[PDB]
Amino acid sequence: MMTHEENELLCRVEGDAPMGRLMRRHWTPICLVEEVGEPDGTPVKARAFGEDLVVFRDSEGRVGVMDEYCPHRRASLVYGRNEEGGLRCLYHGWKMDVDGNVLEMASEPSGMVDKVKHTAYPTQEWAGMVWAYMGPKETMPEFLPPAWAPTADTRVSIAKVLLPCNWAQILEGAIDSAHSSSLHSSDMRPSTDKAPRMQVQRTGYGFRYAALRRPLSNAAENDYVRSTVFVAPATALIPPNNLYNVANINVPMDDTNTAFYFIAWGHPSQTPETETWRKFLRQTVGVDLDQNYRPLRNEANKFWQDRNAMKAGNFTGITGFPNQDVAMWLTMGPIADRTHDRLGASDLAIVEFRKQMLDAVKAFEQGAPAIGTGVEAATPTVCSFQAIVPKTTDWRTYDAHYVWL
Amino acid sequence: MMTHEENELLCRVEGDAPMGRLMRRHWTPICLVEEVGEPDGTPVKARAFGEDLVVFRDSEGRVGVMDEYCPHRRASLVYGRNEEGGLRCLYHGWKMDVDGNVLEMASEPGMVDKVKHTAYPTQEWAGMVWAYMGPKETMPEFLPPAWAPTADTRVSIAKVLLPCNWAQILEGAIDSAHSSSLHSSDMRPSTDKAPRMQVQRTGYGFRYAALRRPLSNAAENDYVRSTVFVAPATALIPPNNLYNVANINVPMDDTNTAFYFIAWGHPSQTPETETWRKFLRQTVGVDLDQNYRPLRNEANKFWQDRNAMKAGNFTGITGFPNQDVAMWLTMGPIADRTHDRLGASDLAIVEFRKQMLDAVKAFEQGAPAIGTGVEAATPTVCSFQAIVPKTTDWRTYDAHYVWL
Amino acid sequence: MMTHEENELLCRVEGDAPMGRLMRRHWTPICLVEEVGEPDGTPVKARAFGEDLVVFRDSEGRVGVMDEYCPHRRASLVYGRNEEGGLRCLYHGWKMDVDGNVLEMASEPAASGMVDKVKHTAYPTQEWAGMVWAYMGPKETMPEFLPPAWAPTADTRVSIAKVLLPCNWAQILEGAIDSAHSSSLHSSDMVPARVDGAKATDKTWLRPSTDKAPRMQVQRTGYGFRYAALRRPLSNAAENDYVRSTVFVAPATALIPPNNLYNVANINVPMDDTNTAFYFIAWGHPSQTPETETWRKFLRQTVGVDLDQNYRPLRNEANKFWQDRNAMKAGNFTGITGFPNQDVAMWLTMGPIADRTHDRLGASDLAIVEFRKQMLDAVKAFEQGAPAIGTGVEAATPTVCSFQAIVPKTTDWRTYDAHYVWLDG
Amino acid sequence: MMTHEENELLCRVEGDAPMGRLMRRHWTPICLVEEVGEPDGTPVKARAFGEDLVVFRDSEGRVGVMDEYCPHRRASLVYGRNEEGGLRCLYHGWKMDVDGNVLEMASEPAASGMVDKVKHTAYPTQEWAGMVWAYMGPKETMPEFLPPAWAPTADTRVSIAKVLLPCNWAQILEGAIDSAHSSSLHSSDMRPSTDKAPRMQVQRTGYGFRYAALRRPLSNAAENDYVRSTVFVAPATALIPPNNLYNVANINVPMDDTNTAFYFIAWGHPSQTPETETWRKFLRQTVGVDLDQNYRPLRNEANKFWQDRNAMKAGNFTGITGFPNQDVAMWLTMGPIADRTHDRLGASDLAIVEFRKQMLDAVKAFEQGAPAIGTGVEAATPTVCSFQAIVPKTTDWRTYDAHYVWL
Ligand SMILES: O=C(O)c1ccc(C(=O)O)cc1
Ligand code: FES
Ligand code: FES
Ligand code: FES
Ligand code: FES
Ligand SMILES: [Fe+2]
Ligand SMILES: [Fe+2]
Ligand SMILES: [Fe+2]
Ligand SMILES: [Fe+2]
Repeated sequence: MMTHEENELLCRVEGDAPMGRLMRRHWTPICLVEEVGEPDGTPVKARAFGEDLVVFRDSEGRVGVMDEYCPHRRASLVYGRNEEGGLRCLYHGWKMDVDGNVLEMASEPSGMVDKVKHTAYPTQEWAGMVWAYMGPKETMPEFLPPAWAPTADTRVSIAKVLLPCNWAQILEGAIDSAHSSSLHSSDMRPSTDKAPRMQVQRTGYGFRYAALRRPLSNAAENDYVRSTVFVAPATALIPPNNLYNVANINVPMDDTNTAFYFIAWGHPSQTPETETWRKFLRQTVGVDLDQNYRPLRNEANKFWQDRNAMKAGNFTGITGFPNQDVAMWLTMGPIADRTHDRLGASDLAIVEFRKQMLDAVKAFEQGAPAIGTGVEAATPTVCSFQAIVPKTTDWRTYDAHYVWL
Repeated sequence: MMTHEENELLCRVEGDAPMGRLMRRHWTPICLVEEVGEPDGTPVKARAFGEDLVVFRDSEGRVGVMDEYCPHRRASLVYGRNEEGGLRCLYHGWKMDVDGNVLEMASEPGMVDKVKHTAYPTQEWAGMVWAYMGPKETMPEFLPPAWAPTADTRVSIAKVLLPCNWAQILEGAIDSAHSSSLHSSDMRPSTDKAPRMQVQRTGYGFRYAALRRPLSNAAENDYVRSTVFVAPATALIPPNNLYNVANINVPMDDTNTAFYFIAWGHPSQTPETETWRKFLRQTVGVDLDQNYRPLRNEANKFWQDRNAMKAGNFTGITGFPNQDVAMWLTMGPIADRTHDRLGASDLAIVEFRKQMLDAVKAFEQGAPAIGTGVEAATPTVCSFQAIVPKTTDWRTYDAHYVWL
Repeated sequence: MMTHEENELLCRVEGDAPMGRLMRRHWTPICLVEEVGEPDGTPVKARAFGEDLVVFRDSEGRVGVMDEYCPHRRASLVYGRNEEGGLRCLYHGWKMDVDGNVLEMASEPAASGMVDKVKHTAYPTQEWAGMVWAYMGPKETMPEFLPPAWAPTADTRVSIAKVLLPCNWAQILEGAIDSAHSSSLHSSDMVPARVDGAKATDKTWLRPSTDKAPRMQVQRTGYGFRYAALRRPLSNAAENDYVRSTVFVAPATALIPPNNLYNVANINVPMDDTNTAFYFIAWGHPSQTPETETWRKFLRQTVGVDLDQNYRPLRNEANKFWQDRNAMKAGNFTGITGFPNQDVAMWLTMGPIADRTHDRLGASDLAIVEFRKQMLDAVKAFEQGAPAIGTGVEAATPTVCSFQAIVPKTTDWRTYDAHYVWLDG
Repeated sequence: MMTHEENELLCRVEGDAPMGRLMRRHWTPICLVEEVGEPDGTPVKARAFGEDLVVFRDSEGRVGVMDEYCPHRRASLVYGRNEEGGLRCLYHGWKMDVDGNVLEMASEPAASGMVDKVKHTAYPTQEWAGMVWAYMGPKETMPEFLPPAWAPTADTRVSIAKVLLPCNWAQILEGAIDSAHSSSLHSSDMRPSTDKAPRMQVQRTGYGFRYAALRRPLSNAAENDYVRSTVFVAPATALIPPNNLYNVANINVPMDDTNTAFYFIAWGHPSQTPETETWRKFLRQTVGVDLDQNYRPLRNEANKFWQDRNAMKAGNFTGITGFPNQDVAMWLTMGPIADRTHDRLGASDLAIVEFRKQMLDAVKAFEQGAPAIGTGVEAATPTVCSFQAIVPKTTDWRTYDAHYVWL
């Protein structure tokens, strides 16, 4: 059981909310590189921890991420002119650089120019995404390759969808092996075991766990191990396939919205391209998603669930495996009332995720280094994996690296 | 630097909100005359200071302005039948006249005489239906507004129902700095984009100048553009060589506003309604919907053309008012002035800020609300623009409104 | 100078039109292998040479291509039930197989020989290079299915963009044998640089020249012709020529100059006199060639954004192919997006069948004039017993191929010994 | 086998076509009563045999049917003012009455004798079982209007579904007189049998032909057959084997060479026969869901008649909903005039062959001065009906004494 209290604590990220402050202790993806386009390109809107952000790429190709509302009278910078090494607001011609310095003010003589600085965040570009450090400046750590993007020879293919529900349930969905055998029946293996035994192993960055199913052959002394990795506060590394690995990173746009990024990543000639990935997942922009990466599926059209399809044997009658997830997640409401839950042994990873985060948030709201920073970070040596193993090797012992070649 | 409380005091108008009661002391435009139509024409729904209203023209051709909801069981009168000197509710057949007197009650037999429905005194003028919405015994006699001398003048109005609070919209009216950037590609013999700002308080608001350096002779000359603020939310805008310009805003509620943009002057030099609308791109059925709501909106980024912008045009948006609309709206439903960062160009905005708070505070504690009485403006108050010698004061400049 | 006759002859394929009969001597791409889907999958409608076709994959996973209309009372088969080794009509239960045998008639007392006497027009089908092919010539004129010049064998990635263009085939192909246009029409797409090839990243194809007026040369051959466009390069055009060799494989295949990583082809299949299946292909090594979806997004021939369910283009004359007039003021040359979409806007506005009578060609057009002579010759010879052009021992194969290079002026482009871009080659 | 010539003759009805002249000898449904509305009600466009038509009910409530273009300068009368006992053209105010008399010309000093001088093409009309009928053949060949075989008298409920179909009339009737199809196409809708292969018989009459479909009954198959009897009343009526509670009827009127108005009727005792709206919902031929304002269907070739491919994989045979639409799909996809020349028929089409032969003869006969099939002494009467029962093979089905389902 959790309390309406702890639900609030684990879930809210807007404003003062602890989990928010804690989260901003990490680098965050603000948006996709493909959105910001060429030098001097169209400014893009984005949103993290309930703060509206412009992202533009100035003429020097530097990417800037700032408070959307211009420092003068609070008009939007998204309508601005990106040229000549700066974003210039439409109303009264103030022009900020990616750093947030105001280079000019077409309407003003004195020296207000030097002495006004606009909320701008240090940015970093990696693995097809635009990252920003959204917590206190002199706490920003240097940028390390995240677990699912070792270095820049790796192919990283991103699906992005802006989902209208709180982040926590979207992740709870990722560390739940039981469900692929149920939701993803008709989509997703050497085993037909529907009830996996679950084992956890706490770590410095989050945790590891295993789904132990009875394999199709020699269920006698063999186990089929599928092992997911939760990297706090909002990453999951999903059990890989024959050829590439799969990761989920979720960025809370606010209390009830979350940017959801589902990644394929491996050796470039074993890994799908971006546009292939999305077609598979049915998150293709303009067929599946609007121009903002908002799903055309929703409660109204019952996520295009096809009832005939279902009677024909197709399990969910919803096409694209994440869309199937979406259907479930979003019907749990804005913020899922964990208060009303009725968990079983299958939700072991889930109960770890709540315990761990509730832990690392109160701790943090009290002066502990926030879970997963400093000496402790996960790196590209931690990774999910799936194999068949003897019942007599520990799965934690298994010496797996991320799939490649 | 303003407090949150002041912004709330300056800005709110629904219910008892002081700025509300203050405004209701002036005559207020409720809607356009075009909307009301012929005698016995279709009822119009309109909204002022967070109160819903019917407007209908009866058989005699009297226009009324009443509470939208029937005095029986609060059904919408907008659905009623406007005929034979009354508006009759569909439901039970009660029939009010423009004055709010209940003439009949189809479904009942001395009640018909002793029930009044809220109606306000009304006046047509300059193509608008005006009402008085303050206490009945405070109603002035209707004087011409400073932008409609008498109705041999041509008054061509664009209306747009903007979904944001009233004040930020006027704030944009009194801001001569903005057109030097925003209306970069629409707007004058100068390119001084940073003009010295001068102000002069009055009994009815303020006059103010914007002192640009002219294309030639900015040794002993200033190009001066002067703008007049009539409280509570009216602004006389520097005219051009042919006709003058005015903006009056009526708060619909705390987060919405009727925005009337007016060209005015002599009928042979002032453009016609539809020409105006087409110019400012505020045409019903292309730029706006049947209720004068803009089809442009944040969802569609006001139809900004990003290529147009790479091709020289500053804003990418078409129709100088919509480029205004973009800014006003993006600041949010009520602009949080708390978080502002004003400069020398915003001197005019500050004056309004400061004057109106004085006025509302003064009024709240029982002063006559600013603009009433002896203190009124009338047609001789006006904006102007000319090249003025540096050795003359502009407050001195003796200018009347463009005509012939 | 061409004549109303010669045009009609060159262009029409419906009916007993010879250019039709000639064409049917080749294997024809009927539709995309992706359209037919799974065994017992929904049946696809298609159209070649003025004939309606059902294509389906049976329960054994065989692909049949047949006449669309049911042998019985001519109802559409595309509505029928594909199951248990056949396609069955909804009306009277007749069930054909991939071959054209009516294996059942549910209405008809099977106590008579009605079922074995009825044969329904089908064609021998083949699957290859991501496409379903059929032989729509006379039955025992059918050659063993040879690897096409742009799909060597099956270790090769082949990414296809399909677009059903609503004009005649011949203008579309004329488009592919025309190096001059790319320097005018595809100004803002094939942007000149200090390179040697034309990489991209959905960035741009490059090209080491800015010469818009290339010297043209031709070489007739058994299967059609090759030609070269000779551009002065940016650097040392003294004794160097940037060669770009396009190959025409008759009747309607264009081998287009490769870039750095992969090769480019075009194959057009006339649906009828005034419409044309246009397939535009990237092909080469699996790890250097774009995946299907990636290709389409670059070309803006994505189904459900650029094209509709049936691979028909959403851009048309009405919407002026989405011509962004602003973009044109701001620099982008055509103001239309996805470079084959630029081609289309032209080909289309020349009308259902270009009236080649009123043309006014230059030395830019030398390659097109070459296609016009050849095809009119080969069709005339064919109408008089001559083995249809590019069949038998005379066919192209995977050793014919386009190429680009800077070559010294004192080598003959015909002499250059090139192979299709692979990984090293 | 049939010939391009004959097909033409069977099918075309516009202009001078012989099948046109023959058809114009019978009373014709022009459109539903439900359309012409109250007196002074909005004028209705309609189209029979390639002639455009205005229908309107005047102040007295008489229903006129006229040529659509105003007699003056040929503007549409469908835009006209229907009041004060006349339809008045909007242009120059010429006003006609149902009978095609011009009562005034609002811009002419009509005080003399070129206001009566002008009649306007207008046909005699009758209201009956939900339908405005007109006789559009030559004046003096009009037979006094006898009750058709599916509406015995106006104490019957007659529930109609109308559908404007974009193909020639003939393939739409062929569809009605073809029992072979109900046990294949309508397999998941449509009986004490599972037999799909039934021995047909045909008997010609003066009005058309009767025939019997014979299925072996699910039980006692040795000396009993389940008889389904359909009656073709020419030119394009079909009486279709009834059910337990009501009878069925198809009449098709050619709008022209490549379109038909398809009227499909439920009829019987008022308390055993569906209401209009029920029928339409059952057949999915409801105006405003399935059909547009003009009874034109929203399912078409472009949207594959809403064929649900999954539903089919699920085992519902056609994956099209409402059994008439299963039919439409087939008929249309054959194309505007089925080229009967590429037909390859079998035993199951025995009836359709009868239809072909009869009509081809009856029109060559008509063209050479014989009476038009099933007119005068020859006509069908409400004594003619479709029937189905289980009968011994030792009664002649032709002889069976069945009457129309009622109670
Ligand atoms: O038909 C086409 O789309 C096409 C033809 C030629 C070339 C070229 O030679 O670069 C490119 C594209
Ligand atoms: S508000 Fe952005 S410059 Fe004035
Ligand atoms: S509420 Fe309007 S009369 Fe009853
Ligand atoms: S037409 Fe296909 S079986 Fe009757
Ligand atoms: S055409 Fe009808 S009256 Fe002139
Ligand atoms: Fe999932
Ligand atoms: Fe403005
Ligand atoms: Fe091209
Ligand atoms: Fe049927």
